[PDB]
Amino acid sequence: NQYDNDVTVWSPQGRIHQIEYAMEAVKQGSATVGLKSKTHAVLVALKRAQSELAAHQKKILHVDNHIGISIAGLTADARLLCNFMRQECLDSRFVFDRPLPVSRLVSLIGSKTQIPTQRYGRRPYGVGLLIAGYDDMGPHIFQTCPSANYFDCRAMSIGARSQSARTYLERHMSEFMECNLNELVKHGLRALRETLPAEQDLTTKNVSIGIVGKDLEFTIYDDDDVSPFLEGLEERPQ
Amino acid sequence: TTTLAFKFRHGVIVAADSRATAGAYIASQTVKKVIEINPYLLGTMAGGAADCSFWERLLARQCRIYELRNKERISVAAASKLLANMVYQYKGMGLSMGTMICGWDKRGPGLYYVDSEGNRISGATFSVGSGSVYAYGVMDRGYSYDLEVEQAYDLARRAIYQATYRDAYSGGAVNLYHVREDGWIRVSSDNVADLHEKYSG
Amino acid sequence: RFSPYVFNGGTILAIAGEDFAIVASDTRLSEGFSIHTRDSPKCYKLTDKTVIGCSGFHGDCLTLTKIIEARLKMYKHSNNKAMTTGAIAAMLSTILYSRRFFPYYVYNIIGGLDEEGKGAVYSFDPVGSYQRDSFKAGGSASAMLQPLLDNQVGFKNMQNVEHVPLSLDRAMRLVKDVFISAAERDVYTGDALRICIVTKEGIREETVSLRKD
Amino acid sequence: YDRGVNTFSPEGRLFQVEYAIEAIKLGSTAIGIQTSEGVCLAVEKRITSPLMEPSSIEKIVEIDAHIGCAMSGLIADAKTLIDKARVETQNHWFTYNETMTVESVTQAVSNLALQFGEEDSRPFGVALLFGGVDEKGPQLFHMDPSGTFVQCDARAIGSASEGAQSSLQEVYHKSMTLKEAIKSSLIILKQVMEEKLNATNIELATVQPGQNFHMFTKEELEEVIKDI
Amino acid sequence: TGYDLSASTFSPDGRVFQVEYAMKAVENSSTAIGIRCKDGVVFGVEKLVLSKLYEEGSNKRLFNVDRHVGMAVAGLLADARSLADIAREEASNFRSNFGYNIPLKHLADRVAMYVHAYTLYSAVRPFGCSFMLGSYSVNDGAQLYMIDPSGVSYGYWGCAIGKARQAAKTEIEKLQMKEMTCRDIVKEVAKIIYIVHDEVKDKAFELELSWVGELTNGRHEIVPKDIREEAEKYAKESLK
Amino acid sequence: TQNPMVTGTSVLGVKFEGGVVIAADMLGSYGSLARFRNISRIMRVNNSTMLGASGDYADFQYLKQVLGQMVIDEELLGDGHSYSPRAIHSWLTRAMYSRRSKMNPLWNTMVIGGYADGESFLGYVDMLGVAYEAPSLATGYGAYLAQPLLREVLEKQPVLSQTEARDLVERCMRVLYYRDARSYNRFQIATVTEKGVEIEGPLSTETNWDIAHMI
Amino acid sequence: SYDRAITVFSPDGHLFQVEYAQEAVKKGSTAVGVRGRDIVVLGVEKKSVAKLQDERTVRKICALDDNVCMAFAGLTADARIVINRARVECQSHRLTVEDPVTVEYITRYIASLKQRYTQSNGRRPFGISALIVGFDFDGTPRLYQTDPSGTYHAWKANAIGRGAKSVREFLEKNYTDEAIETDDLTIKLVIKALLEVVQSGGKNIELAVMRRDQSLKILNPEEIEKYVAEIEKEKEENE
Repeated sequence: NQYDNDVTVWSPQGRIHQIEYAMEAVKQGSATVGLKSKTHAVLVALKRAQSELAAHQKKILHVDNHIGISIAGLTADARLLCNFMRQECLDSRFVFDRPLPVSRLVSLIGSKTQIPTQRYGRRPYGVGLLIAGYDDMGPHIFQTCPSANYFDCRAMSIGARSQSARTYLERHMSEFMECNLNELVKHGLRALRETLPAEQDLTTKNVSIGIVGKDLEFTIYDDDDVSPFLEGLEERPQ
Repeated sequence: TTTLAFKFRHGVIVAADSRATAGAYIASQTVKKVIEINPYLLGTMAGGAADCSFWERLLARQCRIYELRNKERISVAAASKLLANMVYQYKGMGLSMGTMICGWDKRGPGLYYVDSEGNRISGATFSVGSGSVYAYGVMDRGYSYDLEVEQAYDLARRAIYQATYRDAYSGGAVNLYHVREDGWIRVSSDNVADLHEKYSG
Repeated sequence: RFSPYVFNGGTILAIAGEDFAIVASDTRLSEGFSIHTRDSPKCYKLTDKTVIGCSGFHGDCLTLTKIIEARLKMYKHSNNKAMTTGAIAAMLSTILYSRRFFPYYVYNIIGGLDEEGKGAVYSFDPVGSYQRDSFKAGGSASAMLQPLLDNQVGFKNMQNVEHVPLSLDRAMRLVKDVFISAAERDVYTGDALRICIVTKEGIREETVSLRKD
Repeated sequence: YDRGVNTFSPEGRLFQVEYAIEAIKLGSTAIGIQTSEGVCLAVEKRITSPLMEPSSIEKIVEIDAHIGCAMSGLIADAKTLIDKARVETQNHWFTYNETMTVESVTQAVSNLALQFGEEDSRPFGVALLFGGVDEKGPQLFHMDPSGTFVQCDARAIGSASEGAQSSLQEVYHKSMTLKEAIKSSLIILKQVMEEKLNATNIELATVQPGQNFHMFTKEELEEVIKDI
Repeated sequence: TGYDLSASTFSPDGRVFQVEYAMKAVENSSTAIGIRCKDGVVFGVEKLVLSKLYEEGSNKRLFNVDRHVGMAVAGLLADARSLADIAREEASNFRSNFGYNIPLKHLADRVAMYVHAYTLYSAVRPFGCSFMLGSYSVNDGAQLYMIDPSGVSYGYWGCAIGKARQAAKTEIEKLQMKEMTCRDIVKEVAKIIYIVHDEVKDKAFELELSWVGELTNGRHEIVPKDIREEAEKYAKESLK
Repeated sequence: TQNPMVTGTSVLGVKFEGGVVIAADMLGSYGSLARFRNISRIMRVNNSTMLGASGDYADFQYLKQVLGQMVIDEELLGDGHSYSPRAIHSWLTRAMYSRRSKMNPLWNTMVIGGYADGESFLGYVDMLGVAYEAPSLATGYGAYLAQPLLREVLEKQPVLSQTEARDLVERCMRVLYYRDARSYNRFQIATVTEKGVEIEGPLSTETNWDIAHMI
Repeated sequence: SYDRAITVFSPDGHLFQVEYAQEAVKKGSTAVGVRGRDIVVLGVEKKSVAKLQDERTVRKICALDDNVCMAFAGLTADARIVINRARVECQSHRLTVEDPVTVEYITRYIASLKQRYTQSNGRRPFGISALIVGFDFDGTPRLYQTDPSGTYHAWKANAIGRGAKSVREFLEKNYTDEAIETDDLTIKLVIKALLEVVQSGGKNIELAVMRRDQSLKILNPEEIEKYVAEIEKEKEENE
């Protein structure tokens, strides 16, 4: 059990346990769900609070005019990768005078997170990125991991008790591709309402929805353009 | 461009014109030259706009930091010293800057004169700019220490009128600031043609 | 030898009204005794309430435009709000002094609304001072345009002429007439006119041609 | 085990930030309440000696003309972060002619609340309360050593903060007034402090939108205490 | 054993266990083979979907380093991504300083030295990757190389990296490797990948094939596998 | 570069309906000596855009090297995204501007012609970073000489065909052969449509000298 | 957890090496410092002559400026370094803003130096604690103290080093507002503190004053003998 100390050490089974511990550090964030149609990508997260009187820690943060990320886990590394993200976006915006393709940005994220998982003196980033964007070939829903093994999907959900969300995404990923924004967003919160224990319901002030569209700029929403999204639901089949 | 400043019994009088040309062409008529650093310090704009504006804004920053660290106002000589030490680090690289620092002290009145050449000096009266010599003349006619308030106002107003009258590079609105013990207050902003109609007879 | 600068010229006007800031410019981009194009608008829409004009050396105009756009996005994406007009003015002044010892050969004029909803024209200089004035003309046609604005906007040197506030349509026809009258005698002016109007309802534009020589 | 910052737990977590949240608790208490009329703020000094000069111990310091502060625990980082944030406000004012809003202030602070690193130092040991008046009226913010920064309506820090939060949630609502909130705060203070409440124990800090300058009460504090 | 914390330390019998433990980290990784015909090299990777969440077209282990060189990695994916970036950088330096396409021997030697330098020092770990390198040249023919986690880099006709490292090359060597053009070798790689592990420990895998040689005129790309659809109509005829 | 050694000469480029044609000649003059009378002065970038330059030929080789590297990099990403011609224009402008800002200018005068996604593109980059779009570009002395022909016909007719544009390019190059001392009677035409990039061979001109029989 | 190193917190939320570094200060020589109305006064005990050397080098009370004074506890070498740095800082401030250095500024400097010196990488924090006594602003007497942590903390009277609990415990039931200084009462208060010392050997008392306008006065142990005699006179008058 002494091999389970530092990033540098290979295990005698080859499984570097710092990466697994970083994964479990990701698993203690808030629940969040990301999913795309052919034309619109929506990612919806969950807010949490320290007490009743306090405000709620926001999860969706804006990045760029067509790029928006979700998050889970640590907030310091979240804002650090936010700063790097915005930096790369405005750098390519300055040089090439174009919006970035999303895939090369996420490859840059992987190459950014590779070095702190290889040398000594820096920890891996406990991070829960769900990236939505628009290159020329439409919407994208990528996810990262603290092991930098970035994926592409069509409906992902990471965080705490995210598995029932994944089963819901499995049994409706055929249904997803055809619909417009409204019932897409309500499918997203029809994942979130099973990311919760059943004795309390998703209210206004605890949820956050971010849409990016092929002609629509990336926009965050909270409670007020979310009361149009929260109506149109039934109860859970109790 | 012609500024002047003199201190007396009831504080410090600061006046200047408002004409800032560009070569042989006048850019503007209402360039506010007396750069307000604080509610207790007043700086001027004497030769070059960018250097005066930038470095006095930086000095205002430094004064605010000094106050928030010591819970207490800075003195005038301190600020003049800091400005000279900041300006000195680009000597020979082509900065033109001849500003003045006015303010009320724990000692009372304070009047220093900071150059881009570094001529940080105290004094009683000063005058900077191209038509500054005209102001020197009429001011050192009218100068005393026991002057009244309206009397010093009329002195400064007459002085800037003569200055803008004989020099080509001066005119526009006549700013006139007055430093007190408690804080500075603008006196008036008067046009030259109004002064000509008023004092010509 | 290598010269770092070339005079491209151009004409920028700005009028701060009661609730509107009209900025207009021609689109002729020339060099020496040649014409490179007849469409290059000097106006740039920063926000819904701020339009900047940039004349002089054209490459520095492009570079400065892009840097200002970058820092706009930085402030917004950091602080959840757009800049004011004077905030952008102060930022531009800091930048122009930040390259003091290799100057931009660029005149700049920012119009836009204040936080009261009133016009505010912030002039500039190539080194980085500024002021809130009612009207400025930048570029080669500055001397051809300032005294007429003194006659009309400033109402100066006149007798028994009362002061009417500058309305919108009056200002528009004034801008058209000053650009015709300045294009007749200047060599760095013509071929179009890009008029930008900043109201409380967005940014309108309007294109008026000129004489083709 | 857990021995430094570059190592996680199996289940979570570090275990250095956790020890920072532990190290907050030794300090003195403080209570700030946001009211739409303005932000009130209170602290306890824990004065030891009569030779201990009371106005020399700082808890409420001044950042801007409308941005106050309160500190906790370790005095050291509570001086360091103040000396940074003052400069930050001045850089913002310098390049922008305006007042850096309180949320943006705390973003500037928490951009290096956790930049802790000895290579490529230790995490800081202070929780801070930030009050100020932006364009959106009054603001009250609560940060932590971990940078996990949020807005709070009425936050209580440091020692005895559990019952402080409980009895604070008993009294608070959204439509408070000012003077009610002031006396409501010092009631909670003299239910969590140990000594007698007097002119030298506590110090208030009230910033109003029309009374931005001087966010402070001096020896009218005596009159406010004697009204209970 | 014990004696195995630092990557800089030796053992009392003389080997470095960090190198060893990193070598057998790729043992659990997916099966990736490669075989060259007389006028080209064909890659093939047994690639697996996790459950239902993927998009059939993400995280492709068939990289593409240069215009005529691409990788077929196996092991830790992100480390392979970084190694691919290093190789792209090295090829770009060679193109910029000498004006022509990199010869594969020199490229493999530079990359192997880079891997070796990561095996040396104590601050860093050895790589957890094992990858394939294929090329084609009109003046050189076809070259197929191979890089272990340690950095021992030499050449093959065929190779296999993954679980079935022996279990593929038991029947890779019974191929008539020389006398075939690569369009036969496509369905050969198909049947080889399709033989190992259809349903036993896992559920579903999926086939990618990279493809270089004379037929692409020196280009390196993935096949249009769906064109001529060579696997499945032959894979279902290889179950009997 | 302070002193340009080996200059090219004027480069002509003009849009038409769904394409852009560029043609520059093949002369490598040094001083006044036409030392290199067979060189190529147009790079065929990947599939849409296309570059033509004047000035120092070595700097053009350097930019050829760097852009070929960049295009090969993006193609080896395999993501299906290429550079727009306008992105190329932007990058080249930024590169030239940063190069002159360090007082070591690249002595060049470049034209970027590209056709991408229905819209033609025709861009200009100067040594000082002066850059713009135009329906017709002429570099060097061509801006003095053949530019009025382009601006005459484009004022006479705002759109063109490929045939009309090619003929107009031929006539302008003939004119440049008449009264440019740094001209040569061997030029190559480059053309981009949506069918790709195509470089024509070293064409020549047909001259007239019947005025010489007058005194 | 454990006392090594400086960086890592305790499992119950403490820094050990700062807390252990104060024991060095507590295990050193004793020195008090008081401010009167116009005269400020301090002095170290335990001169501790060893009969075979001079003591003019071992001086624990020095000055940085002509307005400020020093005093310390803990080990001597750190005090030497901190004082030699503080002099340079005082002159560098004088080269700036032309005021005499305010005592608050030099205490902020020393505490900040020690603080960023504490946070850093494996560096041994200074095991001293200074007394910084000066009257600058309109002759207002001030005296501040430091800590190995680096938290300056303004007092009206002070006691550090050995037995400092009792040495300060004397100061409450002696220190009145009344009156005032009255420099003789300030001196007699210093004499009561020196007689209140842990040993009060009679000859090992070395006290130095400043009357807020002059320079430092080093006293003479015949005047102090008359002071001890008149203290004994008042003690006999108590009977």
